[PDB]
Amino acid sequence: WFHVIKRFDNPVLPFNDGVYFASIEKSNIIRGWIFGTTLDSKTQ
Amino acid sequence: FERDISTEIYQAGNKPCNGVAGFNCYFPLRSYSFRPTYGVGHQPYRVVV
Amino acid sequence: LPQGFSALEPLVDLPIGINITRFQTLLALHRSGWTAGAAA
Repeated sequence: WFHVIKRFDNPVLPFNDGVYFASIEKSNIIRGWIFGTTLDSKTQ
Repeated sequence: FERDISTEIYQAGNKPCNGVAGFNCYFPLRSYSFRPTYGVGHQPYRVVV
Repeated sequence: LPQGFSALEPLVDLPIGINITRFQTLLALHRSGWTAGAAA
């Protein structure tokens, strides 16, 4: 459970297997997600 | 079905390569030897999957 | 989280074909510093 309000929770978690993302969102605050091994120019 | 585009130097020992080759550090990328005067082993082939 | 049953139909099967070992979600902020509404 992550809550955003003055809370700014944007953590980085490893992707070992498939994930399930559920969002109780109003007015479409969330826009997307970022996936990558190291999040740099050395990888895609 | 995965492409490897990493240019990181392969490390075999405990000494960090620091982006260059050296002791226990080798360049993973190697060039082909495509020439028309050689045999089948040096003959390039167009492979489409 | 409410208790119930909801079917999850497939939407897009994108053949990415790359290695993925980490992820990080994105958020949109509102400027009035910055103010963010209630979300979970």
